[PDB]
Amino acid sequence: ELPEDPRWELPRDRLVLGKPLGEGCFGQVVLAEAIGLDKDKPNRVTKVAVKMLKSDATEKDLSDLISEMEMMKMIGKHKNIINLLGACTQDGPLYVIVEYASKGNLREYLQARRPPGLEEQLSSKDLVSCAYQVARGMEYLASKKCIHRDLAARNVLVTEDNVMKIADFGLARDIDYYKKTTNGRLPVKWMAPEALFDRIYTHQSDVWSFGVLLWEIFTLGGSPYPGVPVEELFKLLKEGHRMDKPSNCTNELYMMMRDCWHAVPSQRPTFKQLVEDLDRIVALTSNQE
Ligand SMILES: CN1CCN(c2ccc3[nH]c(-c4c(N)c5c(F)cccc5[nH]c4=O)nc3c2)CC1
Repeated sequence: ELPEDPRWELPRDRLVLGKPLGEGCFGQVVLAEAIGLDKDKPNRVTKVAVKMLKSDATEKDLSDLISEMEMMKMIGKHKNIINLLGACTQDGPLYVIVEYASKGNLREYLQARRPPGLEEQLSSKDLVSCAYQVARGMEYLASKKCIHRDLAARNVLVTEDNVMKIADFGLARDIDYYKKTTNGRLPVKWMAPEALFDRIYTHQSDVWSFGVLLWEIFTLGGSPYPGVPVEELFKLLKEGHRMDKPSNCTNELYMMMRDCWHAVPSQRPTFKQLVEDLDRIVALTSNQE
């Protein structure tokens, strides 16, 4: 049984469910319509995302979704993170109501806006702006002592207004290195060597992951290290190997990626330094190409 928090509780008759946005088997996300979410108007509908459990859910799977909601309540609001909007915790299945990003993840979005081969296209100032927002989201998360542990283009969602929002920042701590994603990608490729070989996740290991994220932006949703299996990736990290400079990527932004991949975690930039640099770079980057 669950206790009511009146700050966040939404009556169940105010949530009209819809088409599913994602799956697991670890839970499921659906598209929904929340009636009068805001204090005024109680007659306006907001399109939302509803996190819920599957039929084959256990007490562990349930405590995991509670902790996530609980984490989001503590962390607070930012324009560049997926915010918490409400919850249905009484007399039925637990529904954690979060922000809905109509354009999907940042990898899918970037891939769908690639140049023709072989209706909407992003300029140089556009790509750098995506990097700025994600570093803004991550810096707030860092200010609130949150360590993402899986910062990647896949876990950055995009709104109808082209705002970048960090997602799955509140997920349960609980990893199989040989496991691949839905898109058949190995998540170990976003991991800092200290986190991968010593299990030491810090704000510095998330900075490493931001470096893999930039490479994903300026390659327009490119796959890091294609064809490279798990065991061959460890050898690449031990030799001091680094990814190649994307084409249509400045010397300044590649120097940034490489700094993010500094072998020594203490020597890497902070998100507070990355927000500042990208703030300046956007202002100097051309919107004409
Ligand atoms: C063919 N395909 C159909 C579904 N397409 C799609 C489009 C937008 C989408 N937004 C989210 C979504 C979440 N999955 C989500 C989450 F998992 C945790 C927290 C917040 C979230 N907010 C969302 O808005 N899913 C989407 C799927 C992609 C293309």
